[PDB]
Amino acid sequence: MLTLKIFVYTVVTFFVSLFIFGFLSNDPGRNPGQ
Amino acid sequence: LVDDRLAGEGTGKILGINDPSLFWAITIVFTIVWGVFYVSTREIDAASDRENDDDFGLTL
Amino acid sequence: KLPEAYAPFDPIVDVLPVIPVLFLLLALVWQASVSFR
Amino acid sequence: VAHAGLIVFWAGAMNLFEVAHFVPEKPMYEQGLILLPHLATLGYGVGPGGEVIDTYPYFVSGVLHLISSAVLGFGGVYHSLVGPETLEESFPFFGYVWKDKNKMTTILGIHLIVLGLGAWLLVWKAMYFGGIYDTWAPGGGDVRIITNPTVSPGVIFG
Amino acid sequence: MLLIFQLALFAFIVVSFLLVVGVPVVLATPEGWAENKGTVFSGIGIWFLLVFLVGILNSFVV
Amino acid sequence: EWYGPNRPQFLGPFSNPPSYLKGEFPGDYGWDTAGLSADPETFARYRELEVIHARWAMLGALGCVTPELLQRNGVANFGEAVWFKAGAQIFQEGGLDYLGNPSLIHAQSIVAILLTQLVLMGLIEGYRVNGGPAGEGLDALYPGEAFDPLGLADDPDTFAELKVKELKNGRLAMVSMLGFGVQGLITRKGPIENLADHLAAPDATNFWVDYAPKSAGIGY
Amino acid sequence: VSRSGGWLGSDSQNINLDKWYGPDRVLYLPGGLLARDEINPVLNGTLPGDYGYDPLGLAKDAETLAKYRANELLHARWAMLAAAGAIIPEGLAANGADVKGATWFETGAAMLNGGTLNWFAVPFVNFNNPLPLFAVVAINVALMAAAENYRRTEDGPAGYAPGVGKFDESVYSNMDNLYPGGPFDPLGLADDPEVLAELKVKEIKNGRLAMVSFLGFAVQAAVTGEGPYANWSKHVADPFGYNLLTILSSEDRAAVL
Ligand code: CHL
Ligand code: CLA
Ligand code: CLA
Ligand SMILES: CCCCCCCCCCCCCCCCCC(=O)OC[C@H](CO[C@@H]1O[C@H](CO)[C@H](O)[C@H](O)[C@H]1O)OC(=O)CCCCCCCCCCCCCCCCC
Ligand SMILES: CC1=C(/C=C/C(C)=C/C=C/C(C)=C/C=C/C=C(C)/C=C/C=C(C)/C=C/C2=C(C)CCCC2(C)C)C(C)(C)CCC1
Ligand SMILES: CC/C=C\C/C=C\C/C=C\CCCCCCCC(=O)O
Repeated sequence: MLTLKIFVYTVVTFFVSLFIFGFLSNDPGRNPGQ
Repeated sequence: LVDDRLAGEGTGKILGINDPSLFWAITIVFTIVWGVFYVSTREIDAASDRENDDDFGLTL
Repeated sequence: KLPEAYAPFDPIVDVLPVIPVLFLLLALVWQASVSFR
Repeated sequence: VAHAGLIVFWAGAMNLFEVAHFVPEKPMYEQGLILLPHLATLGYGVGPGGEVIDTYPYFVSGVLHLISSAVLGFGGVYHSLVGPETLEESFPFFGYVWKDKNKMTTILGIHLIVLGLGAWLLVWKAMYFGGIYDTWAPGGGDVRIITNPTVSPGVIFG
Repeated sequence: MLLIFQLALFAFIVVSFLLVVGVPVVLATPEGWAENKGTVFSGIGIWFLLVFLVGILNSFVV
Repeated sequence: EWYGPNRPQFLGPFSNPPSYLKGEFPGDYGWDTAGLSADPETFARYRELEVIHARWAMLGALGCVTPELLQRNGVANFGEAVWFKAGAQIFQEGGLDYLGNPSLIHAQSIVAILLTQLVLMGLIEGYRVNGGPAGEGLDALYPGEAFDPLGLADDPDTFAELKVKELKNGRLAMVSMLGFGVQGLITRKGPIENLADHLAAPDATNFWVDYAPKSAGIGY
Repeated sequence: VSRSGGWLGSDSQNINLDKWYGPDRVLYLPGGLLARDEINPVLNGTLPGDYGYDPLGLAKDAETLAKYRANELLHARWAMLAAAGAIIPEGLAANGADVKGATWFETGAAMLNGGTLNWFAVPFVNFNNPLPLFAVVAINVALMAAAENYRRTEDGPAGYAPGVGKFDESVYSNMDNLYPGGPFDPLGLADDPEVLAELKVKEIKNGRLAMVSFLGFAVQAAVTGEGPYANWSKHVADPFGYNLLTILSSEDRAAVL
């Protein structure tokens, strides 16, 4: 059961870190504005 | 008892971490993603053809 | 209850809290009088 | 400023309305009061066991709030009607531009300092100015004085 | 002393009502704020004096 | 004297000053046997270090002898009169009271003392090395002006004489402070107590007889 | 080379005299409540501390303004000294020191029959001043009379002061009636016109604050009946339980409901 907890924690933190560091990567500049 | 269980419900642990293994998993994954993101920030900023001075950003 | 010295002014207290709603209505009335320019 | 005056006006008027409709033969929660229990938890006009003993502090709080609301409302009306329209040329200290990051950060810091002072003002009440109502006090709930607050990082982070 | 305190409170109420109805009218007229400043200043001073007097007199009636 | 080729030397009649010690600065007795001041820049830095150390040592020696003397004479009463135990009074129940009465300082926290000293001393030392309220372009070591209220050093010759006297007194203070430290370390007693014990029985109370035989294989 | 500088590093003085002198100086009312044309023409922003506050037309011309400024400066300095010496000994004695007649409105009564006034040379030694009442009054009267006669004469004897040095009876020539300087300024802080002007403004503001403070001291002594330090200590201990309104109520108030 602890192995499942470790695996789920790893997956969740991976996806949340992807979300955070993607929204930090100059997102308000990816628009078709002139 | 008859069986065994984690027995962590309703305890009040910080971030639910009852194990240094969980702490290490969180820290290692976060650090890996941050390190991959860190080196590309100079290239990503240069895609807007502007310098990251005090006037940078989306402003109105 | 209010102190004995403030008893005659009880009716004034009973109507105070509606004044903010009256203020919103007054803003609408002012806009109407200005003719919604 | 006018909106802040409106908020203070509602606070004072509602406190006066609730203090004028309060009977001592019923508990606070049985009479539809929501502002009076806030002052009771601060240790104002309450006794052992949770029985209301005095009422004058509630009246004082309401009157002070109402008069301060009058002052704030006058200030807001002045600044909205006949005050300067754009205070970036006559009052450079108070003037700002939405796109000037440094000025916005400075204003944010000033208001953070003000909020921290407010939190410390709350802290001083429970220590030196009579304390606050403690419902877990030995021998029934009563207005205690907090002498040993828990400032342990493990407790706060928990 | 009670009658004096009640008279002071009534005077405070009427002065507050006069200020509430008059200050926006004075401030919202063209070239009215720049001329009728003395009346508004005297009204504000009387308001403050009345509130201080009522606060002082409250200590004897309560 | 005190300057030029005819100044007194650090060995007496056996005089042999180095080539870079011409006798231009106060306290120049021609003692550089290690060649540590052959570089003029290092010489200037060493001069400033020596003067500052001298002044600090004079203040420290006076502050280490005063409260213990007052307490031993019975004039005053302190929580800890000994110089190497005065810092621990802040951990006592009554706090730190100046000269014993609770109406003078009544210090209670060590963090506040640390932070206030950090801020104040940093500001005043930055003033000293850069210039502040008391001046902007004065001398590095002898600024004068606001720090010489009652002018004692105005004639150039009296200025040099006072420089020499200050340096010699400060050097004596440095030696006394080193003695204080080492000699309270060995004996675990204050300087005044050591002086009284020696003056009681000079032959019996000393360093050699008292502690030297127990300096190898035996406890002190 | 300079005799003054900034307190916060290099190039950190930034003295702004246009805020306290000239046509752009700050007045006693904000710009939206009083135009600059309503100011008395005599108050043209030349003297330090000029806030343009003269409602009851008391500054007829330059001579009256100068006389009132001299009186105000003297009163402000005396108020500084009085406030300090009336607030400090009482707190010293209340914190645990041995001071007789600490309260300011009782020191005179302390030395009435045979009482003696101990002097605390903080923080070193508490003295046992043995001067009796008659000697004290004679010495104080003599010294104050001599000093004030010297002030109005615009001349003085010969002595020695730090900084200036040994001066004869001629240094008093060309000395200002209000800012004499010289022997009275040993540290030489009054050497830069900008620093001198800002110091004058600071002095006049602190003096006005001290005057208001001592008026409050006198009124508090008349009403409450104890020393100014006791009032402050009790109010800080209990803000809502010890103030003017609480003191005024001569009897306890029955509980409201
Ligand atoms: C907190 C801010 C603060 C700042 C920014 C400075 C800044 C400065 N100080 Mg100052 N000081 C400050 C506080 C204090 N100073 C001093 C006392 C001195 C002295 C005596 C001297 C300076 C000097 C200097 C300059 C160079 C020092 C350096 O290179 O570090 C060196 C870094 C070290 C960590 C020093 C290590 C200590 C040293 C090797 C010996 C220590 C010996 C033991 C304590 C044993 C003694 C016990 C015996 C006596 C019983 C520099 C401008 C020096 C200067 O340049 O003079 C021209 C100088 O000589 N300062 C004291 C008294 C304790 C201070 C606070 O209390
Ligand atoms: C909320 C913040 C706020 C801010 C940032 C400003 C900002 C400004 N005001 Mg306005 N004002 C306010 C509220 C505010 N005001 C209120 C509540 C009133 C009613 C009294 C006024 C009445 C007012 C007047 C009459 C004038 C201005 C003018 C100005 C300018 C300052 C110059 C000056 O002399 O004013 C100083 C104004 C003061 C009221 C005196 C100082 C009072 C001290 C600072 C108060 C100490 C109280 C403390 C902060 C506790 C408050 C309780 C809090 C928890 C609510 C500047 C643009 C002036 C300008 O020139 O406009 C053309 C001017 O004419 N204001
Ligand atoms: C407005 C003026 C003023 C007046 C009239 C008083 C009056 C008084 N004070 Mg207060 N005081 C004042 C301001 C004033 N004070 C200020 C500004 C402070 C410092 C913040 C104090 C601090 C203070 C203390 C600490 C004490 C008093 C006390 C008293 C009494 C004095 C008892 C005594 O023994 O003195 C004796 C005084 C002296 C012998 C005077 C010495 C002054 C020296 C000589 C300076 C002259 C300078 C000159 C250049 C020196 C050159 C010579 C050089 C070669 C050596 C008396 C009622 C005492 C008390 O018990 O009252 C309750 C006491 O304990 N006062
Ligand atoms: C605080 C920094 C924020 C930075 C930016 C964050 C961006 C977030 C992006 C979206 C992510 C959403 C999904 C998150 C999934 C992981 C969390 C999870 O499932 O935890 C689930 C775990 C459950 O942990 C359980 O614990 C038990 C013992 O207590 C047992 O051990 C269980 O086995 C264990 O699973 O809970 C936590 O980890 C606690 C999280 C506490 C978070 C406190 C945040 C404080 C600061 C913010 C305050 C405001 C928060 C919002 C409030 C209002 C909301 C309407
Ligand atoms: C600008 C504008 C606006 C707004 C405004 C506002 C928001 C205002 C406010 C205002 C205010 C906010 C005000 C206030 C006032 C107050 C007052 C005036 C008070 C008074 C009081 C009194 C008088 C009291 C009394 C008493 C006592 C003392 C005790 C007890 C009893 C009694 C209660 C009686 C609008 C929307 C219209 C729109 C347009 C623009
Ligand atoms: C090179 C040294 C520098 C910095 C390192 C400093 C501190 C490291 C401290 C802790 C690391 C492990 C953290 C464990 C968190 C708690 C885990 C648990 O609750 O089981």
